[PDB]
Amino acid sequence: DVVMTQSPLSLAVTLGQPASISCRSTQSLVYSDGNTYLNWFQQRPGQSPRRLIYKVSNRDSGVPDRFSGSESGTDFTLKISRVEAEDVGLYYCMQGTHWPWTFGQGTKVEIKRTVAAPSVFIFPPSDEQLKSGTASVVCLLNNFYPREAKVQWKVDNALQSGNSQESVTEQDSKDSTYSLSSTLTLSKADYEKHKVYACEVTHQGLSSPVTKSFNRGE
Amino acid sequence: QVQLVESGGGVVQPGRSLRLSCAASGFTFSSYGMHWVRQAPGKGLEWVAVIWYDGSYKSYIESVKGRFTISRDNSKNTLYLQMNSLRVEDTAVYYCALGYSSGQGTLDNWGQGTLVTVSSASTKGPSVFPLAPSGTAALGCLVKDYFPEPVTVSWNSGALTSGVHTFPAVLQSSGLYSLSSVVTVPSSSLGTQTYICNVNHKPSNTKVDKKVEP
Amino acid sequence: MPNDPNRN
Repeated sequence: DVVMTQSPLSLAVTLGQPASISCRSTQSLVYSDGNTYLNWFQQRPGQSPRRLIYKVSNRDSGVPDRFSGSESGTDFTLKISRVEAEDVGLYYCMQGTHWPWTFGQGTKVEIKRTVAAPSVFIFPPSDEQLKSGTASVVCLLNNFYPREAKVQWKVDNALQSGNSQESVTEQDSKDSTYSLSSTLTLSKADYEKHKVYACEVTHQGLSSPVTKSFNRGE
Repeated sequence: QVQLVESGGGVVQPGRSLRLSCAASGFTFSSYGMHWVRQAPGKGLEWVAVIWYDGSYKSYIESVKGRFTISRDNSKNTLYLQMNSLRVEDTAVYYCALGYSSGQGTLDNWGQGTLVTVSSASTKGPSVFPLAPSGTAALGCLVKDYFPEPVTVSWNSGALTSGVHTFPAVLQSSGLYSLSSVVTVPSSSLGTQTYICNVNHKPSNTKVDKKVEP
Repeated sequence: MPNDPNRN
């Protein structure tokens, strides 16, 4: 099979800056008709792929002109001249010269924006959930940049270990921020034996850690 | 327009079979070759198979040869992928795809995909619990303990979209997924305004509406 | 096998 190798696998670039993705081929993609059948696809989260370039450098109709494609023999290159916020997503190359047709591994494009501190909210378990014996406590970090963030849980001021889980949205395609949820999981019996539940958030946008907390029973 | 709609994906035990179909319309379907491309969750696109416009020539990836058969019925405008001896590595979203303006060495039209989960686990619907709020407030719903993906979550029957984050599902140590959906709103609305999240887990035919109150 | 599965 023809092996398409892409680089970089992940690419972070600040708005307005250029960006380029390269693809290399273990075999020539020149077909007997003299064309090179190298394609570039964009794919946004939860969306079918959308072709940007075919035959190395032809831009698809309705694809903006900041996208271009070229070949250096050494490799094939997708270029975005001025990176815009809506360009988050994955990008794949595809050769259709040899069967089986093959893609590269893909390249993820993150926007580098200015630092944005998160807004932080805490949510106690619901009385409905508590009736089946397990408690979920939720801490929300809203609209922050960059993605790196530390979320620590404290119960009656005792630091928790191993009983929380994190999820992070895809980079918003408009303001280029992230959001994050941290879920602390307890038994009802352990929940009811303590009063203060706190999530402590440190982030590059915050000059001191932010603690949001509630008292069980208020 | 050109429209492809895949169906047939679901939970299937390893070693069992599954027939995927893709329904085509809007174009002369019997003049175009048809392709299957899959994407494991969070992994990359992978071309799988092609069938000629008349069904003569077919071609497969080696990893599926002997197990998968591509076929089509031109009289029904329908593409098929027959999958036998399914492995866990076959878990993916399967797209059907074609090259319309030109089919030579390219693809330019895709379906929305159907998810095939190769797992011995049981389908289980979620439990929905409110995230009750304390300038801007936040509230949400916790969608917990379901299998397989996916769930959708809208707010107020889709009338509320600004400010909504639905987090990617996380797989817990139990083998069940859990996610939260949140929205940010003005604090002054919390005693004026109703907030209902609408959870749908089609694999278990679960529909749940939870009111989130302060 | 050519790399166009369409009708000519």
